[PDB]
Amino acid sequence: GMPLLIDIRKLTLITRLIQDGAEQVADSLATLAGVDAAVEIKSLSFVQPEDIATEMGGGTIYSARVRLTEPPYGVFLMTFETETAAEIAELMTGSSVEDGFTQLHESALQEMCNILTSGFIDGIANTLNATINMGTPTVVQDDATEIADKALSHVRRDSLTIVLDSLVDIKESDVAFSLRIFLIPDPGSFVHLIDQLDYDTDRETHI
Amino acid sequence: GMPLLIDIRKLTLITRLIQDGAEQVADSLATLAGVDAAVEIKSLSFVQPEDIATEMGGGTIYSARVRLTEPPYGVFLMTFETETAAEIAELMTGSSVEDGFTQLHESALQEMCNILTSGFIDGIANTLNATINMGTPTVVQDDATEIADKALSHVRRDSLTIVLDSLVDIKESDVAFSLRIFLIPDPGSFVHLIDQLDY
Ligand SMILES: [Ca+2]
Ligand SMILES: [Ca+2]
Ligand SMILES: [Ca+2]
Repeated sequence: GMPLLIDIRKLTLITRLIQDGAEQVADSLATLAGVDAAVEIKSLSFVQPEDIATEMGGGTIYSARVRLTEPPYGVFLMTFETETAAEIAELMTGSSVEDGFTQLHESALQEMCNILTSGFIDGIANTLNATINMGTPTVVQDDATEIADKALSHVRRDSLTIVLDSLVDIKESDVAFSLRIFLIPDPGSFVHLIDQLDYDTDRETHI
Repeated sequence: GMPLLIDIRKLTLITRLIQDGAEQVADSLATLAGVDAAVEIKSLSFVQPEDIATEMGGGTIYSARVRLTEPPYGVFLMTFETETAAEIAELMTGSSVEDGFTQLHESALQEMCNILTSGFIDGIANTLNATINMGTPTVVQDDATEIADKALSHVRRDSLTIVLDSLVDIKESDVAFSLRIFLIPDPGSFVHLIDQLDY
């Protein structure tokens, strides 16, 4: 394949979709996890897929990847560092990680990734009035290089990568989660998706 | 209207250009102000010109703006809080604003806005091999609505606004300025320059 050219004025829709994703993340956190939070998500940068290792942080990173099996295809990678992993695990289990991460804790990390990821993708799907099916998440806990190596398996190298920084700020609490999200859609399918939203939005001038 | 087309893959060049802006701000702060700082881009977003007031936040804020009369044309607007303006003035003059934000402080802020603005614009311009002829930025303290209405005069409602959150973090110091930057290039002019760009 699909064409890769887009009108530059339509890039505002990327920002609109990201905010729609953040709003649904907040809604999912309340519905599924009983967590009441402000969720701020912002585009940090646009990078090439192979550059993602340098964008993650420097120790042991937790990551969950899903493949999109409907437009815009490609992959979606959620990552976070140890401080955030601890906050998630403690909040979602009512137990301390002081003595090491138990299975209750690791399972909470995986499920929290599923709530955050499906919330974000569902937000976008809602705005587009279309489903965006997601594959089974694959979890990798390791250094950046290894995460990137696994995450870029079967991914078009000339894709645009959108790097998002997200803060999940729990209300009436000092708990916060810091996440770094990598959107790696097929670039042609992504162009077409943005064009579709632009068409639907232009048509509101017919109402 | 003619389509103004960008290769979706070259959005990476927008990130790179903004980083060249940041780097030049940091070098110019050292050369022209004797201030040693890291200039970091916290976010890079896309909004319609009509929505910039909402990205500014409420009450009275400070703004530095300039309109280019050369390619890529358009408008550069920087907004920051009253408190940030005081921190800039104090860093530059070495005197607190607790006895007033004086004319000295105003001059020092102007000089800082001069450095930040030209640093950013010229960093981007050098990479794009564009030379830019422009006035010193107009610095004003006012409500976001007034600032937005002034910056948006002679700007097309369908242009792309690139909004950046930047942090100027002074080395060996806990002083840091949060600045929000709005770039509203002439979109025609901007797509032509991106289409010709490779590193
Ligand atoms: Ca809180
Ligand atoms: Ca349109
Ligand atoms: Ca510092």
